[PDB]
Amino acid sequence: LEMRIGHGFDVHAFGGEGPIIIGGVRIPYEKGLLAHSDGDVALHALTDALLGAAALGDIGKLFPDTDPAFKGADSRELLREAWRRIQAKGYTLGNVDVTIIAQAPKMLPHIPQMRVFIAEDLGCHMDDVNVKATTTEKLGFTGRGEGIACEAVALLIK
Amino acid sequence: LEMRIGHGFDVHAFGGEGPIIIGGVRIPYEKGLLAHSDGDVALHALTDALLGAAALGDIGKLFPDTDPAFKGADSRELLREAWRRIQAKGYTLGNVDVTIIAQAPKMLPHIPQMRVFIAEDLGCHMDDVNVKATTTEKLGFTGRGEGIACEAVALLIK
Amino acid sequence: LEMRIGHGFDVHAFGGEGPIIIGGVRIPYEKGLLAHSDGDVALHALTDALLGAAALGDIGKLFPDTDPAFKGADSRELLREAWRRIQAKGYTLGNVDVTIIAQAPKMLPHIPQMRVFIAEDLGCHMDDVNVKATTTEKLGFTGRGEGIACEAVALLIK
Ligand SMILES: Nc1ccn([C@H]2O[C@@H](CO)[C@@H](OP(=O)(O)O)[C@H]2O)c(=O)n1
Ligand SMILES: Nc1ccn([C@H]2O[C@@H](CO)[C@@H](OP(=O)(O)O)[C@H]2O)c(=O)n1
Ligand SMILES: Nc1ccn([C@H]2O[C@@H](CO)[C@@H](OP(=O)(O)O)[C@H]2O)c(=O)n1
Ligand SMILES: CC(C)=CCC/C(C)=C/COP(=O)(O)OP(=O)(O)O
Ligand SMILES: [Zn+2]
Ligand SMILES: [Zn+2]
Ligand SMILES: [Zn+2]
Repeated sequence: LEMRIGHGFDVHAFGGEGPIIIGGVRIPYEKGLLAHSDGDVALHALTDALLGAAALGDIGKLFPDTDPAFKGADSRELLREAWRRIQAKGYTLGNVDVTIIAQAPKMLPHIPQMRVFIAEDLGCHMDDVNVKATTTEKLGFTGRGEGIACEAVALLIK
Repeated sequence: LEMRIGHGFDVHAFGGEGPIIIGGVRIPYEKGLLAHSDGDVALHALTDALLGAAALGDIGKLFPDTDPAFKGADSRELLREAWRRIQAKGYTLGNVDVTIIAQAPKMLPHIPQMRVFIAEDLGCHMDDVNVKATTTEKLGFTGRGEGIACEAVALLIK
Repeated sequence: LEMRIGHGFDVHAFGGEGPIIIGGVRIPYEKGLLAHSDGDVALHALTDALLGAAALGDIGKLFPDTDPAFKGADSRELLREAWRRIQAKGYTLGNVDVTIIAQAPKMLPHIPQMRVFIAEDLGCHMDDVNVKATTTEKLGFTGRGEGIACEAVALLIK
């Protein structure tokens, strides 16, 4: 039983009309998120943590914004595809932990649904998916309501 | 032997008269920390990493600022209580690592005491508790002396 | 088989003439990095994650900027020395994951070389070293091109 750790981080700036997509869930908000994809900060960061633990780089090394086969995809498709490739290397899920960093909107009413999505997408028990949120007390780009950041850690078994 | 990873993050803005409480230790400083609790950034982040690894959410899902049974509590009481509940689910401590991010005050004279507190609170060997500090070279809200951030990772055994 | 987790974080401000050193690799850029050492943000953060997992503190607790035996050293020497001391306590490498946070320069052409360096320095398979990069979408000190941050997680075996 060999175990492997992975870390992920992601940021998107606010812009345009709401809602926003975080952890798969459509959340109502005054602004939306500027992004090439659906801008799901929490799922990008989670994917990068998963891929990192499998030493497969990051999303931008598997699915280039520029090209070729994976354009106009929502972050759940990318998560599920990354997870196929991680399973292809003979890994199974240990567990994942996600930390959303945003002044607003309010995340925790939506966390149960984020966990349902992630557990479906990775085909695991909800009990192995943890998601949490925090503000930076009106400090920083995130606290000035300029954008949202997220951190993810993942553990994989072989 | 199943192992589980957890991550935590926390920020508090400076305000009011010093001292500040970081990792349990009262540290002298020109300003204090604005917070509902004692504002112990390092212990919040550690608790969230612990709870996250046990898939129990975060502090704000166990001990709502709003309510009900756990108001006006210092961060060590919250840490110790979270640790009871994590033990209640049959987990024991692997180890924890804490990273304080602050331009000032100077953290490392206080780290040995922070480790004594944390090891007591979690009833473990000092050898499983690591705490470190870093500045952001006068960059960012943290570098402009606006506040303090902290990151924690935790590993739990079952 | 006991396993241990570690986290690291590091920031350096831009200044002076390029190039910059990130993960051992000399990368061309309009500015350089202000630092006492070579300013290799990615290797500092990795070292701190490694040392943290071994409960040995951080670089600034093993190799004080002030003093005594380890001045004017490039970050690879420090990484290799920290790794001797971690091996001295009977640890072997699980794996490491690195996340560079910079608006520019562009990191991923250089990641393969960063992995060659790190794998050499820790005497491990490339397959246990993962490095990735992300921007913060022009947000924050990092997005305003003021500096570069990095995050590292490490896992150690005993
Ligand atoms: N300094 C930097 C900053 C970011 N990047 C990124 O290039 C992108 C790949 O198209 C990005 O992937 P990402 O969109 O964050 O999934 C990261 O690899 C990079 O390569 N160098
Ligand atoms: N966008 C956000 C940002 C922060 N939060 C927080 O609500 C708080 C619960 O009272 C907070 O918990 P915390 O005070 O960080 O322990 C986190 O869950 C949240 O729910 N949504
Ligand atoms: N509030 C803070 C912020 C940073 N520090 C740092 O002191 C330095 C040791 O010379 C630093 O180590 P570093 O240069 O980040 O490897 C960290 O321990 C500290 O001790 N207290
Ligand atoms: C790992 C960390 C620190 C996560 C939190 C992200 C955050 C709030 C950064 C602060 O923004 P900034 O310092 O990059 O920009 P500014 O100087 O405008 O506050
Ligand atoms: Zn993204
Ligand atoms: Zn707090
Ligand atoms: Zn440094």
